[PDB]
Amino acid sequence: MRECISIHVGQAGVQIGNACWELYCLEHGIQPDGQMPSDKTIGGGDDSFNTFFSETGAGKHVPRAVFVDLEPTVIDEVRTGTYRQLFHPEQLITGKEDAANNYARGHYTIGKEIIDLVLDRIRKLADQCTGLQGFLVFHSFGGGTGSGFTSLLMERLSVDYGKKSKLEFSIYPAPQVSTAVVEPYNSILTTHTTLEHSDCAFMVDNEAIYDICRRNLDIERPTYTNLNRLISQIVSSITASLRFDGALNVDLTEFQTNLVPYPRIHFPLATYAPVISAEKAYHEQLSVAEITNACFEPANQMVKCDPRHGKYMACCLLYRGDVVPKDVNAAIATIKTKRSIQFVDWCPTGFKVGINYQPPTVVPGGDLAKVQRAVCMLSNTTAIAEAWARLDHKFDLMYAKRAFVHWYVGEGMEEGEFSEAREDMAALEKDYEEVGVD
Amino acid sequence: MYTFVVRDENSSVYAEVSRLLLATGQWKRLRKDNPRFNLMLGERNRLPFGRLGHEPGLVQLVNYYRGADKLCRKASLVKLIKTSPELSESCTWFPESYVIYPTNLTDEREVFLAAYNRRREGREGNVWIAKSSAGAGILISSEASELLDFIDEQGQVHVIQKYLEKPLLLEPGHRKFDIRSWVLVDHLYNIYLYREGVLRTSSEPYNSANFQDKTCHLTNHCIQKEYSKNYGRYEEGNEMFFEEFNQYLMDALNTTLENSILLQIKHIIRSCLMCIEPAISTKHLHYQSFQLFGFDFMVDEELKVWLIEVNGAPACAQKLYAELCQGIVDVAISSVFPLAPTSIFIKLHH
Amino acid sequence: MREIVHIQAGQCGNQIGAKFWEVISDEHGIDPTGSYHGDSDLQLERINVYYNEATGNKYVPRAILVDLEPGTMDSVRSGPFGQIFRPDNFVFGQSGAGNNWAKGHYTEGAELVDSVLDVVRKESESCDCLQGFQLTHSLGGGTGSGMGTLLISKIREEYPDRIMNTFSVMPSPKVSDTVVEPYNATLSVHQLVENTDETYCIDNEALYDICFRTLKLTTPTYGDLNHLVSATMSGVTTCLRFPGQLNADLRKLAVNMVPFPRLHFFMPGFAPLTSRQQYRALTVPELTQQMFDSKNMMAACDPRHGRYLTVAAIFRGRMSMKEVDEQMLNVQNKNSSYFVEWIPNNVKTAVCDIPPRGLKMSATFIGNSTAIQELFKRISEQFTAMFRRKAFLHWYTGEGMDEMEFTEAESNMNDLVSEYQQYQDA
Amino acid sequence: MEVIELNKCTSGQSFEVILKPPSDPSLEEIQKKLEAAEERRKYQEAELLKHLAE
Ligand SMILES: Nc1nc2c(ncn2[C@@H]2O[C@H](COP(=O)(O)OP(=O)(O)OP(=O)(O)O)[C@@H](O)[C@H]2O)c(=O)[nH]1
Ligand SMILES: Nc1ncnc2c1ncn2[C@@H]1O[C@H](COP(=O)(O)OP(=O)(O)CP(=O)(O)O)[C@@H](O)[C@H]1O
Ligand SMILES: Nc1nc2c(ncn2[C@@H]2O[C@H](COP(=O)(O)OP(=O)(O)O)[C@@H](O)[C@H]2O)c(=O)[nH]1
Ligand SMILES: [Ca+2]
Ligand SMILES: [Ca+2]
Ligand SMILES: [Ca+2]
Ligand SMILES: [Mg+2]
Ligand SMILES: [Mg+2]
Ligand SMILES: [Mg+2]
Repeated sequence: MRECISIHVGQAGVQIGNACWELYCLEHGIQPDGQMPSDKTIGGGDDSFNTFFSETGAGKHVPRAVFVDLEPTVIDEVRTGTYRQLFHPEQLITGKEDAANNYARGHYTIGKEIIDLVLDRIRKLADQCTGLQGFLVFHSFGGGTGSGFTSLLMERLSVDYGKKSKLEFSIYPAPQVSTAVVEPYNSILTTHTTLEHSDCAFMVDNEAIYDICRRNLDIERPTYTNLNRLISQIVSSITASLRFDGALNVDLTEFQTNLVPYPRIHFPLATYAPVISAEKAYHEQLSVAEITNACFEPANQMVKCDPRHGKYMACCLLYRGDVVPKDVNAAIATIKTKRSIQFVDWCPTGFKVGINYQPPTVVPGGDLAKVQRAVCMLSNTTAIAEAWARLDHKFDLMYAKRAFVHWYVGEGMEEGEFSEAREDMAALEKDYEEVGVD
Repeated sequence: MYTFVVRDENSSVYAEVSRLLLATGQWKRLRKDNPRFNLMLGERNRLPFGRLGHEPGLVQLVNYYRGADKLCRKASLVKLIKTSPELSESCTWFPESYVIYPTNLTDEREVFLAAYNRRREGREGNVWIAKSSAGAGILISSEASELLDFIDEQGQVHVIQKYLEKPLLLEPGHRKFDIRSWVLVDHLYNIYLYREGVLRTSSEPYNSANFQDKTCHLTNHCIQKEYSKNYGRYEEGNEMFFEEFNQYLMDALNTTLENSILLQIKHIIRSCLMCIEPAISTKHLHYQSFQLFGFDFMVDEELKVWLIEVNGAPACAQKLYAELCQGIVDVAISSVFPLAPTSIFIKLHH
Repeated sequence: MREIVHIQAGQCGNQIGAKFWEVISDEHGIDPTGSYHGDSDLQLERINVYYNEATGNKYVPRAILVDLEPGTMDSVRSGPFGQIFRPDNFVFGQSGAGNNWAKGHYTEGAELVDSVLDVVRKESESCDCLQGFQLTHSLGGGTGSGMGTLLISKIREEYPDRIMNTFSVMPSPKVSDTVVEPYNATLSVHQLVENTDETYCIDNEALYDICFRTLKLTTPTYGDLNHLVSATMSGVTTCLRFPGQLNADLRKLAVNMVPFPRLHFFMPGFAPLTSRQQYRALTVPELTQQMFDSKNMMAACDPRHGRYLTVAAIFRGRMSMKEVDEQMLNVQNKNSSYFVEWIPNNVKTAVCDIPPRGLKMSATFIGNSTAIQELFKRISEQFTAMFRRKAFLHWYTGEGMDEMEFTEAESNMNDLVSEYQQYQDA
Repeated sequence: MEVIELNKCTSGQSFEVILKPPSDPSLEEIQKKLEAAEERRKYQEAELLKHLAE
């Protein structure tokens, strides 16, 4: 058994982290007080769930998690929430004034003065690990902390833990629920400095999660609670292989080996199905072919884009519930003869399939209905380059007039870092185009 | 009030649509780089589809189907027909074609010679035409050596196609021609064929013993108006419309345009567009597409219709601009953005 | 706790400030004696932003009252909520400022400024984490204008990394006390250009016209004008006084509203504005259309003469947040020519459940529009009509100023005008 | 359409289907970046105070 440490940075990271550990507990049978009646090895053991939970002598199962925010209001909810008993104070770090949606403020001004404290808290969790695999980092692109401090933390993590893998769950900015105009600046600045330090990153576009909540869950104006419950189901599906017995994606290294042959192109597209409204009285359970076919519907993707006009470098099918390999292969054959699935010539045209017999757990009182089977597809497709294009275009519009640049320079960042970061993105977009288009 | 932007100033078609849209008083033209639009009249090349459908509260529509280039490119069309099962290499309405890359650069050089040598030994007519998309640059010859050598002097992909040596000739004149059909596909993927086509006729007698002079072999409008002496003699602008052509087929062939030619044209249009529908449909997409296509057909002396190519950015006959453009606003734009007949289109069912 | 320190200086600044604390005190359930008697927990969740909590559960406004004569602050101390202010936070002289910027900034004001800073330092030292300052004053007088901008300069020197925010009443010849108001306003504006992060521009002429043309008040008084300012000040500060996501603190608001440091002068707006047909229920469409109507804006600048760099809207009350986005998106998409296209998504909307007193719902508008240059052009033209003849300058040279400082202030504000113009055609 | 590496356990199974074959900055350099930005802030703030002293 090898441990995984989760790090939640900024409001987005912290609130998403709170929803995931809620779901993790329900999935593993861990009560809010930390007790786990099914764990017969009191205060020890190297089971699969031990990768995410340590244990105290009293039998408390404590998440291997750290929460960081430059402002205390969001993390005070964790200290006072249902699962407050889950964590101890060393795990929750809060400053007094935030980054004001200013990458330079989170990275330089405030980050410089708190980075050593955060590393010290992470080191404590690392000292509890007998074979630490690496870290899962949750954060937003748009916020000043999630963008600015995250990139600094990733840089240091690569220094303090050279051989450890690092995966991201990043929230892509969407104006329908965005609070800042400079979020394109922050997104590009944090991708530039984090790109060489992240082995694999799963981007969730708030615009996609938002529309799925209105279309499939019949929520007219979704809240962050709604968005976070859905995101934690996708996150759980991705991390299940690390927390349960299995042979696919059993450690963080396997995520890179199976999804990222080209190091810079490390942003797999996530597609999830089915998402059924709990308020829905009569519901008809979908088959294996129906949920698999849905993985190729743009409307179910974590990032809205058209994979028909890109090339696949890798594809992973993660099933939960009543699914047998016979029905998966039959559905896959049917989809090939009907769908536009083009792999890059230097990659085998295949699918790695994982099946977990336990169906998706639903939070009591949540928005999602219990389903008999569900799937999450992870495909590394060049079609996700559409997201970088949208974001770089907004960047170019503001930066041509130097709009808002003074806020960043005022925090000690050089204006040249803007163009430096932008040119790195232009090279990233070029990499996708060389791998996808003829 | 609906908003639209114009990103192709060279489109005669959508200049009239824009003129009509503003005539309603309910459409407003924004700067070509304003993202808050309902309708985009986009550029021909490198249209940024990836930026459509991401503006909150705006239902956005674009006049191009992403992926339709597969059909409107010489080499692309050939490959699509040979590789797509619903078309198959045995497709009976598309002339035998081969994708040939110049030697200075897969390629179908050997496959072409095999079919060429088979015709040479069989005493059959072995006249082929070499063409590409980067042309205004076409060569017609019966010797495979001249064709391949012509493509090697170039630097772009070409296609060697079997030349229809028995085209239907209009009398009087003994002249070659082609047929242009305008087809509009809306956001729901309904296939509408404009009831008005145009025959682009050659004003020179068809000569089968001299492919060097390509004035009586190429029915392009600019070629007849530049290198032909009898331009406009038989019909104005070498353009014969369905009314006159239908009356001709009845007087000389005792048949109609519908039975002898139109049924094959409607079949070909539907086959090509249904083939790529899964690849380009915008049904469940975050934005909506529609596109006007220009199909080019040849007709031989057996009244068999052949598809020559498909144009993704076609123009229209001067006489048919007002009707067609208005029809574009009715079925393509107003269907999605309604305002506050006897349709001019023939809906091809599927 | 992100505490804000409030300062009000001069006649105008103290009368508008007093009304402001009266309005928000009612919103938070604070009575004239500082005792809380509300019925919602949302009233106290962010109360510490503006109020200190004393013994006995008393809430004391974190406000400092400044003036160079006693008169107005006597009226405050005896007014409705006069007893709610900290007695030690009244700082005042006796000589007055004679509507003279030099007296407020250089002579009379210089003698009193240090004692005012002693109170500011006291209030800041008891803040868990001070956000910044907000100042209410006029630019046409002597104390609020001359001494107010003196205070801002000395506050920025002591707290260089805190946000400085002001509500600045711009003078107008139609609602004028003295003919030197353009002199005082031009001198203050240069101070504001350099030492404030956000300045809400409030034009007395727009307030008058709204009272006369819209509210149908035959003979407006300063009191009538001040009620519009109270309601507007309450609206723009709702994001700071109640739970919310957008513009949560002063610094985040500045980062979303100020794309260039000098162009930080905002046009505020309010809806509804109804005359006494006052019980009719307002619809979200009606709120939105009125909020963006020029007749509902208080800077006397026609937005259709310029372009919005950024916009911050705040909707209050129980309403369809879904229907709010639809009307907002309808306004942007129906008038995109007035929004600069090089700042994507520059219109941000926030909702608040608690409505103002006596209204089921309302909306407050904060625009950073290049049209504001019309306001500085008026002031500049009035300045030059007198300065070209050196009229009334002796009031100022008698306090130690020389003509050069006037010429520089004139050029500084013409530069500002030129800066707005270059972005109106970008 | 081949299935390889089929693994089965009590809580699930996994396999791979193949349809077709194919055809950093040191701790020192980071402190300099952080300190360099801190110096630029200090310089700008000094100019502001110098401006206010005038
Ligand atoms: N999906 C989701 N997105 C969120 C959540 N919270 C914030 N966001 C998004 O994150 C972006 C704002 O960044 P934040 O994470 O809130 O800012 P921060 O990391 O706390 O940094 P600061 O500037 O210091 O506040 C916006 O695009 C929000 O829409 C959340 O709980 N769930
Ligand atoms: N296989 C074939 N047999 C006989 N004639 C042919 C032919 N292919 C093309 N032609 C002739 O060549 C002319 C133009 O061919 P093609 O359409 O490939 O060029 P082009 O694309 O530049 C004209 P357009 O503007 O319609 O696209 C046609 O009018 C037709 O008469
Ligand atoms: N809106 C409003 N404006 C005022 C009020 N009192 C004065 N003014 C304006 O303020 C300017 C005079 O400044 P004033 O505050 O009286 O001078 P000060 O006491 O030296 O700061 C003139 O332009 C007046 O129109 C008031 O109560 N409300
Ligand atoms: Ca155990
Ligand atoms: Ca590394
Ligand atoms: Ca004195
Ligand atoms: Mg935050
Ligand atoms: Mg063509
Ligand atoms: Mg006065």
